[PDB]
Amino acid sequence: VRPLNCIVAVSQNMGIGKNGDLPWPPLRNEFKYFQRMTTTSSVEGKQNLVIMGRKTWFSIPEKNRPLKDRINIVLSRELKEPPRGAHFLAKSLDDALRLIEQPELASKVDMVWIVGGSSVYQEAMNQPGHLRLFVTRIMQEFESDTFFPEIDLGKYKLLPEYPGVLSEVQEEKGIKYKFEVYEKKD
Ligand SMILES: NC(=O)C1=CN([C@@H]2O[C@H](COP(=O)(O)OP(=O)(O)OC[C@H]3O[C@@H](n4cnc5c(N)ncnc54)[C@H](OP(=O)(O)O)[C@@H]3O)[C@@H](O)[C@H]2O)C=CC1
Ligand SMILES: COc1cc(Cc2cnc(N)nc2N)cc(C#CCCCC(=O)O)c1OC
Repeated sequence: VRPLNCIVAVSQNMGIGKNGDLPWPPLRNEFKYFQRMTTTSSVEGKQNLVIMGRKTWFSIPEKNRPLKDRINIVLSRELKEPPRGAHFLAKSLDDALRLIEQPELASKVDMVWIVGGSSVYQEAMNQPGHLRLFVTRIMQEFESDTFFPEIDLGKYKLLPEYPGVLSEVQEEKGIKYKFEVYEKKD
């Protein structure tokens, strides 16, 4: 509940999102991994929590909203009420982070996942604490309108291995990709 786990999928050119959706065609096997990692809590009775920007939320198909079996928090400085389906609405990441650490929530929340928005990824990476970056390396370039922040190898260490994560290269619809995990302890 204290460590922040960012999860993303980026192309070679750090591509992320395009015109409101993903820059590449639907990679259903990649969604499976995103789903398993953000959804699997390490304790029964507790649900993992996902935090995302207002655009990421509405970019997700309505039929897949909210992200089931996960507590959904949306960040927005303009909405006044949580969008239909969302569990909580926060006006800043700080407010979200403080909320999650409340006793009333620490009882039913396990892992915390950051799943959407370039700015959200940025601010999450720009703060003290224990940080982990779960990055899916899409080994191919795609025209993008949004990107992922650079990863400082002097600050983040590439973990040689992580429990539950396979390191072999994968492929779907002719597109190869692999899962990586970086860590910043502070
Ligand atoms: N390749 C991948 O893994 C992923 C790609 N994407 C994609 O990224 C693109 C969208 O990118 P991006 O524009 O960055 O999306 P975001 O979802 O981060 O949209 C930003 C909006 O969200 C809110 N927000 C973000 N940070 C904060 C904060 N600190 N406090 C308050 N509100 C905040 C604001 O809401 P408002 O304007 O309402 O105030 C702001 O305009 C799309 O194509 C999308 O699909 C998304 C997730 C994963
Ligand atoms: C709007 O673009 C998207 C971004 C995301 C976020 C996303 C994808 N991949 C990684 N590695 N990280 C993310 N945060 C997810 C989806 C979707 C879906 C389906 C199944 C979900 C479940 O968990 O139940 C998505 O839609 C396409």
